[PDB]
Amino acid sequence: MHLAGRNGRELSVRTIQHLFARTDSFAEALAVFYTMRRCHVAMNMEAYYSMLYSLQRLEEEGWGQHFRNEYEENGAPSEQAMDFIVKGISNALLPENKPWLGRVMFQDRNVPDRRY
Amino acid sequence: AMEHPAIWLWYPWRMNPHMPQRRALKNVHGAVFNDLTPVQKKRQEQMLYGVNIPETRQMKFEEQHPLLAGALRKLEGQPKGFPFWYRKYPTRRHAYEYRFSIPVEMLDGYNDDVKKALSKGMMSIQEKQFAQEAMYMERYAEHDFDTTSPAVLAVKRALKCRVLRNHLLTNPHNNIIKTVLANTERKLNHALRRLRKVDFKKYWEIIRDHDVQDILQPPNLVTYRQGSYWKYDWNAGLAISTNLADVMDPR
Amino acid sequence: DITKSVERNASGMQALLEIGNKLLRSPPSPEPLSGKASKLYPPVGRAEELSAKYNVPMAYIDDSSEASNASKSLALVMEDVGLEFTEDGLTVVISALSRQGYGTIGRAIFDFASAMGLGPSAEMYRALMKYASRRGDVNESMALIEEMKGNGITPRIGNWHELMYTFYKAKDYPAVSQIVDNMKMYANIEPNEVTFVLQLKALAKDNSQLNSLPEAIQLFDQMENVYGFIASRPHYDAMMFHLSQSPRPEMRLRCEELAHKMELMGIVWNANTYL
Amino acid sequence: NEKYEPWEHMKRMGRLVGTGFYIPPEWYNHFRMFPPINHNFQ
Amino acid sequence: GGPGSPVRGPGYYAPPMEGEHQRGYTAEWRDLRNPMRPPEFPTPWERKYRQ
Amino acid sequence: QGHRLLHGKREREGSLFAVANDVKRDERLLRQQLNALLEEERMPTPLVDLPGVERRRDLPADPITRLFFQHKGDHALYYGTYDKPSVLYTPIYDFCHRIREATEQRKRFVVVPSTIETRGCARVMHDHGLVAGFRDFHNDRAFAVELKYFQGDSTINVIEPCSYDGRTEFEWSPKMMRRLLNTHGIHNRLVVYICRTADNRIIDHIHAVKENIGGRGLMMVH
Amino acid sequence: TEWKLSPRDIVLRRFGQHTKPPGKAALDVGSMRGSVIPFGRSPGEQLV
Amino acid sequence: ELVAHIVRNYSQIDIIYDFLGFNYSEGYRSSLRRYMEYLQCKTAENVRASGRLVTGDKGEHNILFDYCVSRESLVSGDSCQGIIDFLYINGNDVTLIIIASDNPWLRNRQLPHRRQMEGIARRVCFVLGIPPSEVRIRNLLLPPTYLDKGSIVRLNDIVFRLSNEQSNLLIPWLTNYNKELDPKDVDYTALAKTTNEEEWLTL
Amino acid sequence: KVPHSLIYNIYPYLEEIRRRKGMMAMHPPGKDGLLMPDRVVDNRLPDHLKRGYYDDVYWKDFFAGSDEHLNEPRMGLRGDEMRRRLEEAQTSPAPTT
Amino acid sequence: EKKRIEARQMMDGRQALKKKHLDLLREFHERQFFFWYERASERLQNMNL
Amino acid sequence: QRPRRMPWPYDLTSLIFNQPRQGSDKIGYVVGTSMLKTAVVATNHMVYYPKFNQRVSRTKRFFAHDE
Repeated sequence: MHLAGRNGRELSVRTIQHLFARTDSFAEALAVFYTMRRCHVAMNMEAYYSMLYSLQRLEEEGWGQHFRNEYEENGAPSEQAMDFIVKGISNALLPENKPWLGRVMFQDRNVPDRRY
Repeated sequence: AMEHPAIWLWYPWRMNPHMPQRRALKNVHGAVFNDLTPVQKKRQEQMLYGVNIPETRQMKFEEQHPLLAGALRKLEGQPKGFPFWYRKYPTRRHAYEYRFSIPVEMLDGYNDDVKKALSKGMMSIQEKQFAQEAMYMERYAEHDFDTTSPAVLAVKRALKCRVLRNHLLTNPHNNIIKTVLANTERKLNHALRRLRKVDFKKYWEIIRDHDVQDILQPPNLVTYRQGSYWKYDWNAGLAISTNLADVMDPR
Repeated sequence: DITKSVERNASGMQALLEIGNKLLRSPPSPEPLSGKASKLYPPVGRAEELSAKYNVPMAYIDDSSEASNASKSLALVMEDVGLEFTEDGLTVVISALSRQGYGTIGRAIFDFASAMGLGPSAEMYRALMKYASRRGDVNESMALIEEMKGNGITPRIGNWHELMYTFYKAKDYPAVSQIVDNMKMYANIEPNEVTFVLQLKALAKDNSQLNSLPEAIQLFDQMENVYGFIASRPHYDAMMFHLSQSPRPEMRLRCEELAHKMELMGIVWNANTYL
Repeated sequence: NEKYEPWEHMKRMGRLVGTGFYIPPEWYNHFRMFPPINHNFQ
Repeated sequence: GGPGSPVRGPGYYAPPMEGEHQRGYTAEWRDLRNPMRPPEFPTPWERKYRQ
Repeated sequence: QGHRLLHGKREREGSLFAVANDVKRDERLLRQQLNALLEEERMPTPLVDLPGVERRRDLPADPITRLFFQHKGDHALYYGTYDKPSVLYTPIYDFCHRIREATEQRKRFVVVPSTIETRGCARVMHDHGLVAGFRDFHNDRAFAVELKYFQGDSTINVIEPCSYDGRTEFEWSPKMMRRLLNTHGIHNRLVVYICRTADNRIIDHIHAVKENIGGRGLMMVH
Repeated sequence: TEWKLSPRDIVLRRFGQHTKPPGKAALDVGSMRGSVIPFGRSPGEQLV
Repeated sequence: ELVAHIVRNYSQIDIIYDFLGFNYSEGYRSSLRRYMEYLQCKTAENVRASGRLVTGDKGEHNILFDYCVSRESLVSGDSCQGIIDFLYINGNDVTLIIIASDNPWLRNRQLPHRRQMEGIARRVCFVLGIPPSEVRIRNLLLPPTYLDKGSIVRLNDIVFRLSNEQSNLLIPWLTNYNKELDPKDVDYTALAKTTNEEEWLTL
Repeated sequence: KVPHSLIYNIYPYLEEIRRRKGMMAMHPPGKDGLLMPDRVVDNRLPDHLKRGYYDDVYWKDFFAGSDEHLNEPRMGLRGDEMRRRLEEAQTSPAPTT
Repeated sequence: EKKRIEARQMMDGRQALKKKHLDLLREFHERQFFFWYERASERLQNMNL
Repeated sequence: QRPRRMPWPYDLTSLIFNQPRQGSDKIGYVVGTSMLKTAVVATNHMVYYPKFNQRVSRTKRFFAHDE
């Protein structure tokens, strides 16, 4: 990435969407974010929104693993586990309670939905 | 992984017939900047950052003068990359510390001469007046893209009246500036008189801070005795704007 | 007309009828391999994501299924009568079925075409509405109008024309004029010559108000002078049929001068003109 | 001048014949079936 | 007419009124010059005198 | 918490004010394009080019007219193609003026600004047979009148507003409506005098005499 | 920053502040000398 | 004597009282929650209740979650799509039970998006360990001020998987419940027809 | 228009004033949808002929049907079993543990 | 009173639609700022000489 | 006399207040409080000209009491 920041080439939207799809944890994707910030790489505005959407989805499955680790040992979910189902992450760039924040930016008028 | 099934017939007219989004984006960019009067396009250039630049990334001055607008040398060196600090500056009123509304994060690798030539001392008169406008726009805006609030419009009219009075001081023989000052003072009176009714706290703060207490005064006694000065509160739709539970006890 | 050539062909009509009965009694399975499990759709001598990428319809892709065999049988039958098995071809078979009754059979062929990738165009809805237009059922035609509105298809002038013919066949004559007025006002559709023909045919039998004949005279004058259209044989026939009802001598003189202008403009007289 | 117009002359001839005491020439009924060509609405 | 006169508005045309005067001058005031219908009774004394 | 009071029709309708410092800038085209950006194509259903109503209760009671309307949630607003024409005093005055000037020029469509009292007068003129039709009638800003001609000359001969100065308005009594029905000693169904009642319904003088009401007089046309 | 505006120089119109008057927008009752009828005196006039 | 016999015999007279639209103070929402937990405790039969969460402890997911009150949470003049009242997980099915509002400009904001329902289903897949192959989430709309017979019938069909006869066996007063939708509300009937006739959204 | 509708005061000329609307749209609908007003019997038939032969034809709409349509009373108690179930559910436990 | 209640609810719906269109305009002005950033950065690159 | 005036009883005060007689209730603006327990209130009324068919608003000043 220091070589890519020196040559001054742009990373495409399909490149970074496939880059952060190979991240498993939430701490790993923040390493990729602060590397490309330190290396001063160039990208599109859709590449930045698809990157922060992957940071939003990685914290969601990170807390879903935590709320099921306490569910398997207790046998019943808590009120905080059921509140995570409805609300989710509050501080987010593209939250689910306002599904119109990807229409002007993305050319497909739809957020990229990844599955495992 | 799997091979596709066989296509058994095909017609070329099936291949004969995202573009609604590409049409709507250029219609939005036309209605925001391109379909305005020049006095509105100047204030749109002052407020928003890249309203001049279309999706083709070629200006109207660049398409006719390419040797003057485009860069002469193409340097392969220090590519700045994507801005990760772009959340702090959505409008040009957020960064008035430097020239051309350039943020301080953009000036990192340059020497002190380039940073000194873009400082506050090298700003023009229009940039200093826009900095004075943005100083109050930081204080009285509802959201970051708000320019038409009454507390913002009143201080904008008052700064315009100050500019016209300062021009009439050094040049009292300018006859157009007399008429424009006489119109801007009436518009400032209208803006402050509606600000007094729709939000009294910001009006009282603006009155107290700038040492203008009698800026809302009746001109003539003969018209004031017949209630024509306060009838402006009725005719403008402002007679019941005050919430009585927050200032008095209405019992 | 291709619909009249299809409906005069008895064997092709019988083949379309048995294919529609096979599609109506038991729909095929949109399935992968081992589509030869039934005797209803025998073979003739990954598909959805293939159809989604390369803009190919589902009926044009053969994955050895019952639906692919049904599509091959339908294209085999439709090429025998002269058609092409496209969006333009299926309107012809739905029209030729709907003009001979056969409402549910044409609806089954329509839904099988719309399920197999060939989209529900407005002309397929027009060929559906031809059944209720010939039958005279207003509610079925209005339900088809609301159905094509619910599927995101704005109705073109053919749908409003078949709705006008549906209200004309059900002896509701001022409703044609109301549809024309709302089509000009709300739909923003300029009228064709067939619109003037259907409007004059509705005004020829309109007994809702007293002013049907001056309205028809002014409508003919507005079509000729203002709209710039040149009157053909259906305009002259629909006008002379309305002018022949009033025994006033000026209207009879208008009918005679219209027949003389018809024979002067290179439109020869037929049995309807002498009638 | 618009007071001398073929449409105005046809209207004058029509309201002249409509009294019942004027006899129409053949060009009146022959122009009712073949109207003069207008420059408007084009 | 003011003092001691039952006339409330002009006969034919008037300056523009608002509120209950708009409903009164056009619909609800008395009019004995009406050749079709007399000035109407209050409810429910108008339903049984419809014919 | 103290909230700011919405003042004026622009703030009460929630104008964005995207253009800097100008509050009277037109906003219909930008809002229409942003609303077109707001809608989405849903696949397991889009909207049509017919006019739309914001509520299901706002559909017309006529079942034939209901076929030309559909229910859009917030995309029913900002409909239309034409804008409000310029270059008078009241919209009735320029509504009569543009038709009177365009009937002499032998034109097909006249773009007149649509208000509540304007499109009702146009509908009454269409009922009496003085207007051949309309274009973009559901537009809340301006609509086109398709004029009616017959044998060279125009159907509309004289069209005049009631406020002949453009300033002074008049309130017609039912006595005035009965005067307008029987004027110059004849029975007048020829010249159509149109008024707006207290219920904000635009009716001619015949239906005004029929139910014994009056209203604010708008215009005459024959 | 600073507002050095004085309302005395605004009201008393120092620096020759000139407001353009509206054009014949008096609308006074003493000047009018004609009877106002609906549709005017002669409503539909044709210039021939 | 009559109201004493009503109190003694009809143990759910407050639920029928609120469901018919008689309660103007707080509505029928608390009566709806008590009705749903009563119908859950007679079908799961091993029920724990902590605050606003009712859970069956069989291993099979029988969860009733009282999320919030949709009347006070819907602030007029805000852009937030999707606020539900109850969330019921029955086996593999998920239901967002929403009581509609009196504001017709808020009913379009009260129903959640397809993307929001997919997110709720994916959250359920994360926390419950249920595989995403068999997960179905469906919206449910209820009348604002009352509760008619058809809404209770559809509630017993969808969220409790009860037919007519076994619900009449569990609930005796359901057979004589004859409340219907009022004809003055066309917007709610159109929205409930477009909502209740939708297929289960599969993730 | 016709000219006599422009100068003469007869009431069906009021029908010449309004625009043409469909006769199924102005008249109220039936059980199937839009219907012509002359296709229902009670509109086309006058009231002085609806006494002898009209009820003779339409006897079958009221007095013909199935055995459960003709021999079952409908004014009986429709809530007796709910009352019996609530009484037996109140009386049988008879205690609060 | 029913008409006045419906008018107030219409005003609240207009405010919500205003907030949604303001979010869309925020994203549009963000991409215009991106265009301005590219142009201003390549101008300052040759200012550095 | 000519041109003829007359009082126009249809105004804001007749729309708001049901009055037992003309001039009983009035609504106006306070313009002077230089006197003790006396508020000078400027109020408006309408006078109608039938020749020009127009109503014009005249202003009357009253002395009211505030203890």
